[PDB]
Amino acid sequence: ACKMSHVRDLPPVSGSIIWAKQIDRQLTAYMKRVEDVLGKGWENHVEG
Amino acid sequence: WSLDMLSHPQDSMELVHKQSKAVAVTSMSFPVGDVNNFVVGSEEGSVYTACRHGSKAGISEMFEGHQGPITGIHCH
Repeated sequence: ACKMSHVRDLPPVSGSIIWAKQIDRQLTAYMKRVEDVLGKGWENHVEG
Repeated sequence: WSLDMLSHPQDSMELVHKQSKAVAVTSMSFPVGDVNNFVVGSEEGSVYTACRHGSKAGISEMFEGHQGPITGIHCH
């Protein structure tokens, strides 16, 4: 993807931080799933 | 407490008497079959028989027949 961003001529640092924020996006979506499962009890839940 | 919330108390309160005497539990037992009728032994006897559900906290009633601490009891 670094070289792909270079093929797209934009600097790969921008694509790298886009990628990292995308990781953060699905991570927050997974936190949302944690809230779909436990709601808010996951702050004290064992697995939570 | 619940199975996992060790920070949030499920039902935490007290069972204190009217005056300033420090209520010292002595081998207190849970209600037999969770009928809420639990007993609390004390050092001068002082069987604190009380209920759990509703507004029946604190000290419901008591009875003494001796002055020793009840270190063994069994609600049955």
